[PDB]
Amino acid sequence: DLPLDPLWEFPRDRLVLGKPLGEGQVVRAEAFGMDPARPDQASTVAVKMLKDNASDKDLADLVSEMEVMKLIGRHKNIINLLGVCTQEGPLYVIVECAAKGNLREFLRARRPPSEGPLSFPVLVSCAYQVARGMQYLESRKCIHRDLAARNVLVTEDNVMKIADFGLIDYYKKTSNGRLPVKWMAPEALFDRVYTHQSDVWSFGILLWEIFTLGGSPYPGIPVEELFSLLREGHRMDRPPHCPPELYGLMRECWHAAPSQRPTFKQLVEALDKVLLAVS
Ligand SMILES: */C=C\C(=O)N[C@H]1COC[C@H]1Nc1ncc2cc(-c3c(Cl)c(OC)cc(OC)c3Cl)c(=O)n(C)c2n1
Repeated sequence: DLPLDPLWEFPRDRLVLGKPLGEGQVVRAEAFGMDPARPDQASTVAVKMLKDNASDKDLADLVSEMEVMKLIGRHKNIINLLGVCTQEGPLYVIVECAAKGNLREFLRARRPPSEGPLSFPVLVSCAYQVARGMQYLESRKCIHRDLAARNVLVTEDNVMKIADFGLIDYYKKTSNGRLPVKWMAPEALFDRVYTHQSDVWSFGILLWEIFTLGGSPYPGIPVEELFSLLREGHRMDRPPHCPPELYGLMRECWHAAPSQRPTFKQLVEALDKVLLAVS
């Protein structure tokens, strides 16, 4: 069915499929000897596969996702491709499994009922890692198109990993009540133009999500009211307990002209300066 890539082929009999993670469909699995330095050791991985009644187009999209991940290469702040099963059975695409779920849920669960465990330098470090991940993806000509705290995964060691960059319906409200239009740069929403600078805008919204501990952007504003506010050049206010250093960066990400927004490289440098100063 598919060509053999000996660089990425992982033996399917060395995978123990487990619990479903989402719906292609994703399952948790145990892989033996995924690390060449540890030949028989188990690791927990995430495996993407086709549904039972998948079409030839669904196969194409999954193969395409796999190929893009191969080309992008490896980085500590992205969900990495670990292996593939293409021979003598169904197509499996094996990636890193982050134990602590998406960043939005990670932040919300740590809201204090009092001081929370996520102090200011931890929140800056979180933002810094996301910017480092985006800087890597940009250097690999990857435009995310939906960067948000829900699309960042958190490992057992609290390492931030950009998810779902290997590719949506912006107007459909998700089961968790997310409206993706709220992360769209104006040139993407109004003019269908997606660039690395439109991801910079989305990064600004993600910065706002971090400093509100997973708040929902433009709080209590319906989508129809959002369009008019964006046309007037309205921007979210400085949220509670957010210092001007961080709100200033959010405002820079939200400059109307994409050429006036900082680059992912400048955001990495700016967040590193904040972290060195406070810590
Ligand atoms: C690690 C065990 C575990 O149960 N973790 C869960 C806690 O939150 C949800 C889940 N963690 C998790 N970690 C990584 C995921 C990766 C993907 C994913 C896949 Cl399968 C592919 O396949 C090509 C591509 C991706 O991005 C390019 C991603 Cl992000 C995933 O779909 N899920 C659900 C993951 N879940």
